[PDB]
Amino acid sequence: TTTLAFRFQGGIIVAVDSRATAGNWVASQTVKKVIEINPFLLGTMAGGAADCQFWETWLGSQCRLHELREKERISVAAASKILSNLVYQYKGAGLSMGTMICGYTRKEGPTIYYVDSDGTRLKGDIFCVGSGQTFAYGVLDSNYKWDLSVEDALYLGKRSILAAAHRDAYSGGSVNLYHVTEDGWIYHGNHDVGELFWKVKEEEGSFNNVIG
Amino acid sequence: GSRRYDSRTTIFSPEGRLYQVEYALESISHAGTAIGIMASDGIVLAAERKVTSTLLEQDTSTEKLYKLNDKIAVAVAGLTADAEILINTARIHAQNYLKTYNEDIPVEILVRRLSDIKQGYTQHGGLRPFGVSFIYAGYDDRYGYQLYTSNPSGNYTGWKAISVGANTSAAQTLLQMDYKDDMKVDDAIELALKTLSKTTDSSALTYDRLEFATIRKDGEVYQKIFKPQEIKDILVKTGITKK
Amino acid sequence: NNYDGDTVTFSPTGRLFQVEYALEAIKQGSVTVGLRSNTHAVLVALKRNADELSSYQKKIIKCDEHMGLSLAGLAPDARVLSNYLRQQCNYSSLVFNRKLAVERAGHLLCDKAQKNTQSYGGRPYGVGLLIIGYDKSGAHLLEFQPSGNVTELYGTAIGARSQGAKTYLERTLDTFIKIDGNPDELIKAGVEAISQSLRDESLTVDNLSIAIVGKDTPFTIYDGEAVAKYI
Amino acid sequence: TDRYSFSLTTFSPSGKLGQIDYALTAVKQGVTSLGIKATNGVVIATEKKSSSPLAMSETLSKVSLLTPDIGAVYSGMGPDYRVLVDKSRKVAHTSYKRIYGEYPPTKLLVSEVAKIMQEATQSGGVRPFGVSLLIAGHDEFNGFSLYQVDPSGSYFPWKATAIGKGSVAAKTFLEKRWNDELELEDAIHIALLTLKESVEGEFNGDTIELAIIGDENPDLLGYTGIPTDKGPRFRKLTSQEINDRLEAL
Amino acid sequence: QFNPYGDNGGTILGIAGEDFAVLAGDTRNITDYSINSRYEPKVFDCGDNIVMSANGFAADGDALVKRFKNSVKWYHFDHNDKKLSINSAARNIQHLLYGKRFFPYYVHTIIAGLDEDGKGAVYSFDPVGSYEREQCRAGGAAASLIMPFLDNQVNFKNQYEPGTNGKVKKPLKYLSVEEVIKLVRDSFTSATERHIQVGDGLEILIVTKDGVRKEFYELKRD
Amino acid sequence: EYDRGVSTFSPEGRLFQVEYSLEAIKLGSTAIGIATKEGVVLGVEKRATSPLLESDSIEKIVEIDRHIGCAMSGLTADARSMIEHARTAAVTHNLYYDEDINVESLTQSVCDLALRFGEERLMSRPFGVALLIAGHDADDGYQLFHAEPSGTFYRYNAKAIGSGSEGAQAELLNEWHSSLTLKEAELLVLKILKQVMEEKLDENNAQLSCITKQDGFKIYDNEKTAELIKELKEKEAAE
Amino acid sequence: GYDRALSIFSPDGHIFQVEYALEAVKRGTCAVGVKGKNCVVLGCERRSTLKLQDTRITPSKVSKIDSHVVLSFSGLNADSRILIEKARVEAQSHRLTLEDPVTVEYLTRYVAGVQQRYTQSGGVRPFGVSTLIAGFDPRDDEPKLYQTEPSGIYSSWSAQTIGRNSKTVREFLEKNYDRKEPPATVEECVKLTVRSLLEVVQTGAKNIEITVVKPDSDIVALSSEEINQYVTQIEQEKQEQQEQDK
Amino acid sequence: TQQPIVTGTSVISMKYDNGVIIAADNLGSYGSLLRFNGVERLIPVGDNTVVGISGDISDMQHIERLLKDLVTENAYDNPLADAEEALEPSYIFEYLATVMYQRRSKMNPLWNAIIVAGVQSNGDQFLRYVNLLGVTYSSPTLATGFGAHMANPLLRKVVDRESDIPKTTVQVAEEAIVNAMRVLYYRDARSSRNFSLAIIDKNTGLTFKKNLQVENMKWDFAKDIKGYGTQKI
Ligand SMILES: C/C=C\NC(=O)[C@H]1NC(=O)[C@H](CC(N)=O)NC(=O)[C@@H](NC(=O)C(=O)[C@H](C)CC)Cc2ccc(O)c(c2)-c2cccc3c2NC(=O)[C@@]3(O)[C@@H]1O
Ligand SMILES: [Mg+2]
Ligand SMILES: [Mg+2]
Repeated sequence: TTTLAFRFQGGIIVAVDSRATAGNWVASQTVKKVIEINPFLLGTMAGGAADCQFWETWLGSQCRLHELREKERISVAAASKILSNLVYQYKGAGLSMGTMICGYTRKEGPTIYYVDSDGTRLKGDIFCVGSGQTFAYGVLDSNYKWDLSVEDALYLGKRSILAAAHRDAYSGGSVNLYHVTEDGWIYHGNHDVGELFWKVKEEEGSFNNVIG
Repeated sequence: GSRRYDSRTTIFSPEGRLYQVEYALESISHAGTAIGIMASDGIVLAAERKVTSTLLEQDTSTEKLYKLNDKIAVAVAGLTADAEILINTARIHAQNYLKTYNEDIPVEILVRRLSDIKQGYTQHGGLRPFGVSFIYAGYDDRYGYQLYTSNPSGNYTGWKAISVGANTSAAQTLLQMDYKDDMKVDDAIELALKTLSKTTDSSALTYDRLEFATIRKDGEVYQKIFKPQEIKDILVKTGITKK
Repeated sequence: NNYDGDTVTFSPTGRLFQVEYALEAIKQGSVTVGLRSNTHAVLVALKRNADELSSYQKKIIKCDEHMGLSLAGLAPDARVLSNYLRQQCNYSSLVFNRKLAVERAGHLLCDKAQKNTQSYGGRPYGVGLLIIGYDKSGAHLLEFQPSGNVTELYGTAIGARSQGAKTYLERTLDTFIKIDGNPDELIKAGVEAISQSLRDESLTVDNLSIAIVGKDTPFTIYDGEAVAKYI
Repeated sequence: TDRYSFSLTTFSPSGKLGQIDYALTAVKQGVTSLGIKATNGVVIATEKKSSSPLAMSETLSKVSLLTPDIGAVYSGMGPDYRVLVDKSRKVAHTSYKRIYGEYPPTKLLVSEVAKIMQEATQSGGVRPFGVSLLIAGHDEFNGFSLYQVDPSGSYFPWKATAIGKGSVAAKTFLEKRWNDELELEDAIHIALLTLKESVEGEFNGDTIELAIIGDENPDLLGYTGIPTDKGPRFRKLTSQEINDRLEAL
Repeated sequence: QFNPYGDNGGTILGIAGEDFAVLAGDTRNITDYSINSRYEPKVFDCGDNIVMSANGFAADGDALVKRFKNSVKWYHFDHNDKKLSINSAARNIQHLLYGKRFFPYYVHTIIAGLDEDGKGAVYSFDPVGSYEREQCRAGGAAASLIMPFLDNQVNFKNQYEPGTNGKVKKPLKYLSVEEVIKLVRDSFTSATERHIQVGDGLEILIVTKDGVRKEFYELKRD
Repeated sequence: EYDRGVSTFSPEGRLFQVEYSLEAIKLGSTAIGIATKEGVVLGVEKRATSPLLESDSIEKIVEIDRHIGCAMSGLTADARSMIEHARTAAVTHNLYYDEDINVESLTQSVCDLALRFGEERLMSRPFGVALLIAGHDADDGYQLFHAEPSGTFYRYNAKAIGSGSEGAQAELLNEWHSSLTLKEAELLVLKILKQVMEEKLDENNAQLSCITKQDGFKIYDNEKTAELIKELKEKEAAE
Repeated sequence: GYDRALSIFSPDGHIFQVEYALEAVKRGTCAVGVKGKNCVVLGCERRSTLKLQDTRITPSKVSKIDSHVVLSFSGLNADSRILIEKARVEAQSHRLTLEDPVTVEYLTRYVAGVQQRYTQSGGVRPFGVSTLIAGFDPRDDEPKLYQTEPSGIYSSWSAQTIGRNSKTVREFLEKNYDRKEPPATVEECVKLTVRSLLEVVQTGAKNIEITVVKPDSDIVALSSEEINQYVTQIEQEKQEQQEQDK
Repeated sequence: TQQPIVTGTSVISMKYDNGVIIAADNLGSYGSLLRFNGVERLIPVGDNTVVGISGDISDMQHIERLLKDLVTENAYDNPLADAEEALEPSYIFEYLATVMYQRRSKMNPLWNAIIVAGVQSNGDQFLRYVNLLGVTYSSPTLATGFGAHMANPLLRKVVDRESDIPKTTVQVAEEAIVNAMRVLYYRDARSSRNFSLAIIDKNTGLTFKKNLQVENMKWDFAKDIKGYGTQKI
């Protein structure tokens, strides 16, 4: 599993893989690791599959409850801290989840939080979580710029997920890409890693070690 | 079943008053008179023993003035046993604050705790309120010397000089007449003694019917509970009695 | 008089008054009739509307694929009791793979109501029930009163003007008890029984509800146009 | 279950607490019991009025031991006194001895029983105790002491007093006869005279109970070998001793 | 020393079609190297055109199936006899499984039916409730033996158009009910050939817009 | 006095506190709901006590969910817990079944709380407020329900509760038909509210809202309600 | 274990305990709140009975719940502390779980919910306190003023008074408070507050206690000298009006 | 129960044209010690159900008491306890299976393997299994312990499928059961020569045979076995 999210001038870019494995056996490659909490908040599913999916859907329910109670969109910090307090109440019980809650509000702007099963809640600009976090971190930290266009930032997230899927054995399947602006999130397609690899190799002049 | 026997202590009258609170205040009205006066350099508490007998051992008797803390004392008016229950709770709360913050408890915090206990007894539980009125005399480094008063209603207030128990109206009028903001602790002693001797339903004010306390002052306060001989001495000195 | 404040107080004549007040609450409810042959069991109920803009309060509840009941009186208490009966049928089917006997259901309802008719702070239930079922013994019809009295009958009726339907069933007992293997005839007999309890009203598709259970016939409810053939 | 969670003793519009005054009245209608404090001990005494001459009065003790140095007498309802003496005997250990390794002081044991009685006057579903207690004790730091505990939960230290039917007259006789230079035998004699004044029937060592908190009796300790551990001070006088001091008079 | 879990073997497979769904499973129930039964079905019809199987620990599987049937019963009771949509059933099963997150139902769950648009649908659940809708999914002992085969013959993976030199992939199509039945039987025969815990019999439940039907086929008993 | 049980049955077979809460509701403000095949409209009389009160803070129409709205009449403070429970039940059914809760199911779940009173599974008194729960679901389309503190709920094509309920109900009974449109329902609610209100109905002492399958539950801002009031005045002055 | 239903309905539809708590509020000292263009002012009457009180330690009528919101009350002082403590605890909890201080409406809603629960629970009497909660939402300069009633009803007000003689002060405000032109400067708002109190206080400025709230947590209580200066200006203007009429 | 003490060995059961047959040895083993004989492990419930319990004998007695209490409770307020509303084998099974799965889920199971065999009211043959894990399976042949390993092949040679049940006679099934008991006595160290056998026939009823013994044993060839390889005398 490889999940990444970074904020730039155009908003927030989120990019995840789709591979779920039980050891050496890939259980699935159609997994949706971006959980649409609500039309304005997204979550990344890295760690325990059921843990992340169930608790982020519960987070979405709690966000809807907050909006019904206060007649106002819940802040990214508020939802991230709700999830953090929940997982801290379940600390030591065996949950394993490293997720990023990403949102674009009027009060906070673009905001990304990293929440882990150990209770750590960290507001950040560039976050990569998963078995292949190192590869995406390398690619992003090398080619990151706040002045990136929406197109260039989307491509950078996709390419980082591609590098992770290539090198990491536990990351792969397909790339899910989301772009979050203040008006909400926009899905930018599911890209099969098998074909994306050849496309990027031919167009970019990269992956020269691989022969094709 | 038992609904037929419930007195419903925590209910409002049609006028918007707590029945049991008013009745406890009426009960305390028959109790002894306790007066606190806070001067610029100390605090004085003076109370009249309603229970009086020639065989009453007054040396070991303490029915009106109790020590909550080395910095805080209380004058009691009303049911002594309810007062002692609340005093035990107050001592425990003061020591808990001391253990928590390693600083002596401020007076208002303890007063508010006791008053909230009283209030809780007037809003839930269906139990009778404590028939006790407290005059707190305390010292802390924030507000200096402090005089507070609390009644069964759960309300607490701050005073320069205050009186609880019997004939509180005449005592308060006399205090307002003779009190001065600049007066010293000995002047407060004299004023309290004269107010007691002029508001007592008894024939005369004697040492057997009196309890006295002074919180005085180095960087240390002294809480002195007057002994019967000291009480007779201060009575014959202030001119109330002859020896 | 002075003995009607609680259900924990006995009148000098040995009467629990709150229970009688609940029974009176039932009497002022709508009319529902039940009748059964050897093969089927039918509940016919007349729903009542607040006005012409309101709906008709449902009077028949499905408890299990083999047992249901019609209510007369407080709908909340009826829902509570029907939910308890659903729970008991569910427990029987899950722990013993066994359809709950109608007689045992009546016993459970009786004890459940008695729990409320003897303790302080608890009010007796305010609804009468007519339970139809088909267990291994055959078709069964029970009448349950919040006094805790449950009685098995070939036919009965509760609510307003129920005595007319009851007398009709008494007269037509030997007739309807032999209507075996013909659902529509028993349905028409029940419709006639409930009509024997109408005064200034006429049965319409909107105010009539029917429920049928029996051999090879699960507890099914007919409302709206489904009852047009029986009017 | 106990649905009586509300208080049964409430304030009347007159300010009086009804059940407390009624229990005090029931105390006033009880058999007289007195206490007298001297310079070398305290004495408590009461009349042993029995229900039937067939009943054995020795099996019913109105003067009970609370701690080895603290005893108590009562006036009022016997069963209330029994339950209070049991509670006091247990609270002496639980709230002092088991914490400090020593027997509680007279003042603190009196305060604990007074707290019990105050809770009885304030808690839900309970009537105040229909007794008034005279507790005589001795501790090392406060010396000898005599306390009175009323149904309201209040307590007072007394040089000498009495409670019950002939309470007023007994108190008057004690006010006239007491002084701060009395020996234990003098206090016993004064108590016997006051009881003879307060009794109409027979007056002998078999119809009156009398105990003393005096010196230490090591013969009643039960073991020898620990010099620091001395005998108990509480001792109930035998019928023979009471009859001897009565024939002396 | 008491191990509250056990393995009963078995293999189940669910394939979703355009206007149908199919959930099949072997009828063999085993324990260690012995056979407990040759016909203990694990693919159950739960009503509302929803077939369910929970393969693995047979006790936990039966418990979960019973609880889901009870949930469907109470759903009909409480919500005006409303039909339970397959996605609603999947979410309810996720919650049922995650309820025992720390005492998991040692079973892989697969349900099949028709969605609200009338299309075939299959949902898969891990022991703790992670759920996903998929075209084809196999679970159990021979899962690792069947899932790749499906990828080659259901989703046409690694299959490119002949003569295009791998430029154009194979055009995906919706397999007929007969084709998915052929594929299921071949998968289960191969599993019986290469897996010792699969055999005896294969039971297929076919969910169409007309309801649920059954198809039984004998398998090798070795 | 307070010497009988709060769950006591009257000799006529009714609960005392339930009837008394119904009286309390009769002493409440007006709330009128009308359901049509295009949506359900809810209007309430704000009934401000003093001119210094900011009429915006009178929220007597609340949102249970995007597809379920609720208007209150009576002791509106008692309705806070009811609205909270309704919202929680809606979102919990969504979390459990990945679907919107049916309107009738929500109304039944709310009514289930009514008779949970007496002398910690009980409360002191029944609610002193009636509810008009409007909504839309795929099963029964657009629905309007009246929920009383008696645990009983009824589906009305049009229902008025509160002070002046009798006349408003009669007007609804005479003016409602199965082909009514949304704007017609808005104008009818406005007219009946203006008829029953002691004060002159404007956009500040009245509040409008609707529930549509498309846009959901929308509370009308004061400007749109004022324009509808002007339309109603033009319709009445020319009829 | 004490679950006696004290707040129950009457045959006419009333809950007499709530109405008696309202009467207890009526017996309390007068308090008023007024909205300016950039501030909110809370005024409160002090008991002119005894002059022996200690003004340094006696609890003031205006209490801070958070650095940006204050709450005044009329009614039983004992019941007010319970609400103030619960409100402060909930404000801190909302700061802890939301990383954003409470809005005035949210705190008002919490207090109203507490009061409504106390009007519908067994063995519990309703609060004999009616409160005015005033402040500014975080990162917002718009004034906020709300009122809570023992029945649990809460509502926003441009200006409102609760306590003894509240009808007179409310009439004064309804006459002298222009919604179109609210008191622009703080001085105008404090002057209007003192004028509202002077119609009932009658004794002097020592009874009137004033607190001012301005955005970004600018809460300050005016000293008795400043209040007396305001009262003196108002009395001089009153004499000028009486002499111009002539 | 976390560790069995006194244990009961195998239980065997099969179906035949008119009903079911179950059997079990009468041995209570205290580990490796053959401590108790004459311990009946077949519990009849009514006239249509027999429960064969293998495992911890204390839990077996607990289940005996539970079955007796279930009969007593079904007799309560049931005028039809003699007919339609009598305890069916399926009811008794489902109850025992629920109890076993609950005890497993509470981490304190009943260390037993239970086989419920009987005839329903409609004449159908009911044969099912449960264990300490709550696992339930039904087959024409069912056995516990060494039974499941050795008796199951022999019994399945008679009824490999359901279609073989109508063809199997009561004599064939009883002979197969006796042969399986003899084989277990041959190759089971915790077996007993004394056993009990129940036959539930939809026509004949419940036939319960106690004190049976394994007969016709072949031991003569043991005289020719000498040494372990090279020895001759
Ligand atoms: C999916 C996107 C990101 N998440 C993953 O990708 C991770 N989980 C999975 O794949 C599969 C899903 C599947 N259908 O296979 N989860 C299980 O199997 C379940 N295990 C079980 O039931 C068991 O205890 C049995 C032994 C298995 C039959 C759920 C579970 C339970 C406890 C855990 O501590 C984890 C998962 C866990 C946590 C952190 C990372 C990982 C985990 N588990 C791993 O296997 C992984 O390593 C993988 O990375
Ligand atoms: Mg095989
Ligand atoms: Mg084999």
